[PDB]
Amino acid sequence: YLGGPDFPTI
Amino acid sequence: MIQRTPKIQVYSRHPAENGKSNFLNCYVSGFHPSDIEVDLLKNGERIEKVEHSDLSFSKDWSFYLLYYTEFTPTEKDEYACRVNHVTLSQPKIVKWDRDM
Amino acid sequence: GSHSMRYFFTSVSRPGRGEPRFIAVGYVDDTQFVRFDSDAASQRMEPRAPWIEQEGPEYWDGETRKVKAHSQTHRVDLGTLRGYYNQSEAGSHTVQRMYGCDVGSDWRFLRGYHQYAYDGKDYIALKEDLRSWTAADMAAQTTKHKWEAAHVAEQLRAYLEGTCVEWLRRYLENGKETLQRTDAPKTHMTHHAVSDHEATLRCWALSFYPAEITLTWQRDGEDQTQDTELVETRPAGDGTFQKWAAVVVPSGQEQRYTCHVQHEGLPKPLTLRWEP
Repeated sequence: YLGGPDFPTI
Repeated sequence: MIQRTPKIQVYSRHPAENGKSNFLNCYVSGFHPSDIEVDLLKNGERIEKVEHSDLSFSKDWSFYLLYYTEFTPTEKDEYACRVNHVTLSQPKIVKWDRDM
Repeated sequence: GSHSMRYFFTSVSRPGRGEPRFIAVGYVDDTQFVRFDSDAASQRMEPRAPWIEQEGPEYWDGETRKVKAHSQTHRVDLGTLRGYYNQSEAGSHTVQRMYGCDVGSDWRFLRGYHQYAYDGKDYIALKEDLRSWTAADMAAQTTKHKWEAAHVAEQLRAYLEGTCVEWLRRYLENGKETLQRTDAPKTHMTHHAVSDHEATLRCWALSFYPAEITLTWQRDGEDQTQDTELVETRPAGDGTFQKWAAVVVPSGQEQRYTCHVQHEGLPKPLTLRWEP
C-alpha cells in the first residue's frame, strides 16, 4: 500500500 | 556523475541435464545508469523471446535485472550472455559454465 | 522473523522526446508484489504475486492514482535538480526513491525509512527518528529547509509507523503460504581437479528464501578466506535464490575443509565436508 496521496517536490 | 559497470552472472535455474528443459539466466547488477542492453546467445546467435525482471536497485543505488529464457541444454550447444552499457566500449560476452 | 515492506522508484529523463521513464516496484521481504511501468500499456499498478490479486478494484484504483502521482513528482524533481546542479537540458538524469517499514518478529513497528538519490548519489533521507533529515550537499540542504517548514516528516512518519505496518501485516497474513515460509538452502558440494596437485571444492546453496545467507569455509575448524571465492547471491527466477563459495585445496586434503551454511530456514547451521 503506497504512501500518499501527496509527496512534495524537491 | 558516477558510472558503474555491470557485474554479470550466467547460470541455469536448475542443475543442467542434457535434453531436460530448464531456464537460462543472466543476472546483471551493480550498474548505473539503468539503461542497459542484454542478450542471451545460443551458439553466438541472439535468442528471441527473452524476458526480464522489473528494474530495481540495491542499497548503494546500483541497479539489477534478471534476463531469462527457457532452454534445453545439450552437450554441444553453447550459451552466453552479451551485455552493453555506457561503461563498456564493446559488448561484453560471458559464456555459461554449468558448474558456476 | 522480522519483515519489511519496501517500494522502489526510478525515473530517468528523456531529453530527446517525451516524459521520463518511470518504474515502481513493491516488495514484501524478498518478494516483489506490484509493478508500475510508465511504458506499459495498462497504465495501471499491476500484480506480481498471487496473494495481491485478491485485492479489489478500490485497491488497484488507489494504488494506480498514487503511483502516477509519485511519477509526476519525480518528473518535476528532475527539472528542479537539473537547475540546482546547473546541468544542461541535453543529458538524461535519474531520480531514485526508496521507502518502507520494518516490523519485528512480533509484527510490530521496528523502523521506517525514506531515501532519495539523484544520479545515483544520496540526496536527502529521513533520519531513523522520522523527525529530521540528512541532506548530502547544499542543494539538498535547501530541500531540507523547505520540507521542515512544510512539516513533511510528520506526514511520512504517520504512514511509516502506522499505515505501512498495517498493510504489511495484511499482506503477511494473506500471502502466508509463501511469505511466512522459509525455504532452507538445498546444499551440496562439487569437486574439480585443476592439476594433479590442487582441487577446487565448491559449496552450493540452492533454492532458498529469503535471500540472506552466509557461506563460510573452514580448514581444520578455522575460518579460511585466502584461496576462496564467493559469488554474489543471485535470483533463480522462481522467487528463490542461489549462492556458492569455493576453496582451492591440496589434492588429498579435501577432508580438512568444511563449508558452513547459515540461513533463517535452518534451525542450526549446516556443515558440509568432502568425503562425498
